[PDB]
Amino acid sequence: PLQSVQVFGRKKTATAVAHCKRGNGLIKVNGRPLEMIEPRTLQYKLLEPVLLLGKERFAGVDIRVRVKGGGHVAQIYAIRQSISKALVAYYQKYVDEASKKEIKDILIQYDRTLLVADPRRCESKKFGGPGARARYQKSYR
Amino acid sequence: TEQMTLRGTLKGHNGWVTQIATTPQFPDMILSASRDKTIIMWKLTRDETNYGIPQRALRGHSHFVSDVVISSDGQFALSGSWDGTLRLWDLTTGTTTRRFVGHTKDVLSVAFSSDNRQIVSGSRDKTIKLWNTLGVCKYTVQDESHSEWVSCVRFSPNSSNPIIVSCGWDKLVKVWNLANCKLKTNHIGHTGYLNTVTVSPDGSLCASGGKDGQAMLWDLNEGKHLYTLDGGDIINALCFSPNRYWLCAATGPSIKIWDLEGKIIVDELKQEVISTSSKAEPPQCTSLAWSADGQTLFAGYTDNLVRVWQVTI
Amino acid sequence: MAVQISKKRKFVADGIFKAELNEFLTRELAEDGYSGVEVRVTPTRTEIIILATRTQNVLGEKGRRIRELTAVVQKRFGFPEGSVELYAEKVATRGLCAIAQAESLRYKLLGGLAVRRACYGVLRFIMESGAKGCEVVVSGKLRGQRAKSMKFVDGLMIHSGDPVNYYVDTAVRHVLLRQGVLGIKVKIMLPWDPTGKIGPKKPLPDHVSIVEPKDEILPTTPISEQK
Amino acid sequence: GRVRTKTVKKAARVIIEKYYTRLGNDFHTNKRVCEEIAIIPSKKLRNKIAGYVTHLMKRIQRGPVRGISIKLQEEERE
Amino acid sequence: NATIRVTNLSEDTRETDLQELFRPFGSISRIYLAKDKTTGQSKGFAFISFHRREDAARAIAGVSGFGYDHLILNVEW
Amino acid sequence: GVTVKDVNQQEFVRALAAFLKKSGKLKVPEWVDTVKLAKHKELAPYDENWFYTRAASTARHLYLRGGAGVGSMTKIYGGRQRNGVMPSHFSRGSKSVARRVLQALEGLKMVEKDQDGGRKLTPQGQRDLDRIAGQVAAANKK
Amino acid sequence: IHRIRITLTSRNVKSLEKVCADLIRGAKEKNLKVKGPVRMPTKTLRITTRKTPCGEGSKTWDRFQMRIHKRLIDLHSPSEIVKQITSISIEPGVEVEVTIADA
RNA sequence: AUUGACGGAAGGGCACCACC
RNA sequence: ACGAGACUCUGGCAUGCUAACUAGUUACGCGACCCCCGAGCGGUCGGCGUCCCCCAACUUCUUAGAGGGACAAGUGGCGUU
Ligand SMILES: [Mg+2]
Ligand SMILES: [Mg+2]
Ligand SMILES: [Mg+2]
Ligand SMILES: [Mg+2]
Ligand SMILES: [Mg+2]
Repeated sequence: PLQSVQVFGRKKTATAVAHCKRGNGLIKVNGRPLEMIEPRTLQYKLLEPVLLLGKERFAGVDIRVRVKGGGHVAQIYAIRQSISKALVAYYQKYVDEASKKEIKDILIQYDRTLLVADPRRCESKKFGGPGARARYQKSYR
Repeated sequence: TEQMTLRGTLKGHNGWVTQIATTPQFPDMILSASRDKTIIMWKLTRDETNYGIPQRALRGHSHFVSDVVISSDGQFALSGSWDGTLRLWDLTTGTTTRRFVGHTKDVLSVAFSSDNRQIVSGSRDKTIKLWNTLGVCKYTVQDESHSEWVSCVRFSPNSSNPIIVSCGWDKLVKVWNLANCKLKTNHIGHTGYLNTVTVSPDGSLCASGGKDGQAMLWDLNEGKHLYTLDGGDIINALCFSPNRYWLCAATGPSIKIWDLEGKIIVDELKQEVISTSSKAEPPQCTSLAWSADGQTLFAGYTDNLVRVWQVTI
Repeated sequence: MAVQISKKRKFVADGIFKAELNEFLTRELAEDGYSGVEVRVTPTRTEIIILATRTQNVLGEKGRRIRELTAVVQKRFGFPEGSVELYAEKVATRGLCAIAQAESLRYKLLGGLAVRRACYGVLRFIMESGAKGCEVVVSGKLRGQRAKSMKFVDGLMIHSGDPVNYYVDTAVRHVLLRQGVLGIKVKIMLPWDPTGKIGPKKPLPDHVSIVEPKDEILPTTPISEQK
Repeated sequence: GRVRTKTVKKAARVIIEKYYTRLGNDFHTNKRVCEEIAIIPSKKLRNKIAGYVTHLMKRIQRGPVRGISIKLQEEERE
Repeated sequence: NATIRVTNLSEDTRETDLQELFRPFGSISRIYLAKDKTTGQSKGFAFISFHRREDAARAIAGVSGFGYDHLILNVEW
Repeated sequence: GVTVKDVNQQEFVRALAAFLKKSGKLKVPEWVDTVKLAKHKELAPYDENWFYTRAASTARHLYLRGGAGVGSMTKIYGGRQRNGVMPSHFSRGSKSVARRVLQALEGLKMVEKDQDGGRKLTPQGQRDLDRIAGQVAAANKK
Repeated sequence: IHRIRITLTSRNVKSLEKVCADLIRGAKEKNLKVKGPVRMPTKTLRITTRKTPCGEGSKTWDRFQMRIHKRLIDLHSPSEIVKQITSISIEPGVEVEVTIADA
């Protein structure tokens, strides 16, 4: 009865932890449904795991995500990655490894970032200019 | 007429295959330890598409897994790793129960007793230490131990004189008396580091091999030296055979099977020719395992494969 | 109690106390070979350990000067009376101490001695005291009324990286003279020694040291002893 | 840049000349040997030295490289 | 050979105080106070032989530091 | 069963505002037509019935993350201030609008005073918001 | 019997961790329920100044900083036993603060 | 005859404080 | 030999270790609200509690220590191999 896994997903400073347990096909992010997360321009990014894997692969689990940190777009990329990694880890630990291989191949073939985190972070500003690489305007004469 | 054939491979690894283990209770399941930090429990679906399928992975350690062994009942596995720990896996759940944490440096090999009451390990910190099935380090031998690493430590499945055979990188094979954990016989023959040591199923013989490319047979009743056989390259693993009077060895990229009655090579299993450009060495066989019926040879390799050699008649 | 202060302000205030005490002792015990100070907190007393070369003048005449130093430290920093004891201790090796050698060169210059014989004497003492290398730079009005800088080097001297924070100790001092002020930079490169107080413990980070192999007489024919 | 400096190359060469009998063409076992037998103060230098040791042992097999003197000269009876 | 080199000694220090100081570790054999010639006080050195090489080997780590008479004294073989 | 989280908040706020305006029990201050909702606005709200919408919005903002006060309420409704030729900065909302809104809600028996400090939602406020959420979710699927 | 909390603060990790190790080992030897080292977020105090004493150059800056590390240890034992758990060779850059279940 | 610097000399290399 | 590199700090990884009411998660109990036919191992909760020591465990997220990890290491091609 303890069939549950907690897996995370990070995009820049955002970090979404998806909890996946045995259940009947429910996905909710911060208590809200998956089709009500605010940047509704990028709704298909959130729907991409469920649209690649179908519904029957999700119809035996209860997924509940909790996202914290980062901005809006970084939060939904974290949500994406956490949902995919959570389903992959649940499949690996609780049904079989062939099924994990099949769904991991589908997701990785579509987009690597559903299971591998993007390692880019902001650079440090330096004391010559407004940002990391730019410099203040230099004047002659 | 009794040569072997290549019956298929077992893909699904992401590193060298450092050790393979079987059990007489479940003839449809083998364990393979690797350098992708995971152990794979296989299911032998002997069909045309694939000989085997990865059934369940075990993902405990944080470095390469360097040994693995299945208990007598075929329910609990025991693994050692380069992170310096041992783990006692429960196969049904796929999760670990006990974690042995005494060893400072990388644990090269692990072994089980015949009755699985006490276990032993060996490591790169030049110590051989016993444990029990509960998790506490019982006795760590330090007097007259190996001057270099220990690379293979095994028990001896035989009632009379229960002993612990070991070998390491100081070119020495030491026979330990298990009742008092004292040294009993020291073998000095080898002229290169020893990568493996094995004991015969009938508890009469022992074998040893390594860098020098030669395999030496030592009697375990009187500590003598019967003879010595010569393999082409570095002996990465040795493995006796239960049913037949054969000794198999993984010499470089090929596998030599020495008979032990006429002392001739019955077969020299070679992999097929790939990478036809003569610019790179073939993958080297790293581990050997025999099924309980003795009709199947599982061979680990360096191209992340596990090949299955089936004996014919 | 009523006085409570944030850890940031407390650590900065402790550092400022140590800096001011070290500056005061540097001005007061200059010609006594003062090298450093170490404040040790004990339950009953506060021990200020003064590192000096000539600790008998630091101690004074029958303890008079150390009592005066204790009194001024207590009266300036507001310690409770009798809660601060000043002990003096001799620095182990004087050659591997850039502060002591800079002070020695300073007082050699204060007395009538030429700058070149003084620098060469100090450099020779540092090199004879086990140092891997030393650099003495004296800058000022040395020849006439147009300043220049004379440097004197002997041995190894690293400059860049993190090892220059534990393999090199420097000291800058001034020498007031009739015609101007002279600047004295002394930097010494300590020798490596494991489990010692002479210098650093950890080796230089780009000094690989292969251990010599043991003589390996090989075997001819297998033999085994049944002990 | 990936160009190994003189410290890495010279250390690798001395390690080979003194411990040729314990090195294969395996970066990880070479790394463990070089961390047992040498006193390397860091982990990046250890890895670079073990990498050049592996790359050189993959050349020892295909003829004597200029710069390394070992017992392999004796077996060249010809 | 029970060699003890006490250093950083005081001017007040005489043979008796060193005696009473190393007396809780046992008995002594030979005190040597490196007095100044033609002037009655120490030059900062003391050579002690404790009649046994073991209790002196205990006292070196005992009387180290210790701040005696406002002078931290360094003891050595 | 539907709850406030399981529905589009932007339409739930309009539904709750229409509910509040329907039941004539919300108290409106006399200066509603003459004030900007913060010092960083430029004009007055374009919607005549802005008070009901603001009351509904803060009722929703007290259903989730309850336990708030006028300070946090003016940091919720604060925005960006354009300072002429100087750069822009975040500026908080007006405190009197927030206090009048919370007191009006308290008069409606929906909002009450928290124990530690601040304001939260009575069981009646929970019931009313959940019933309104049920209504908008039902009217979405037709 | 109280809930005694020892807070250790230092500017270097080595001596701080070794004093923590000594305290934990001494407390484990005398059979105490020791809630082990809690590590609070290190405080980085940063001051960025101009390098030059005058006001001429290329406008380069100097970034000094100082880290402060904090550790906690929770003992459940009488006072006189903690009075011998502590007072064993505290390193110089470490500062302890016993809180005996009350301010 | 040598070392430096310079040539409104002659060849190579480098740099978004140079260009494309 | 100095400088470069190495070095130090920092960024990215660890479902492996060490731990945490001055960080949490997950279960369990209580409470509020919604549907309902009678509904529920139902849903929401930054509501409360399990710090009166079990009358709950644990470290995934958070923190920060120790280690590990990357080396042009592996496979092709060029290059005086
Ligand atoms: Mg910018
Ligand atoms: Mg350098
Ligand atoms: Mg550098
Ligand atoms: Mg706002
Ligand atoms: Mg341009």
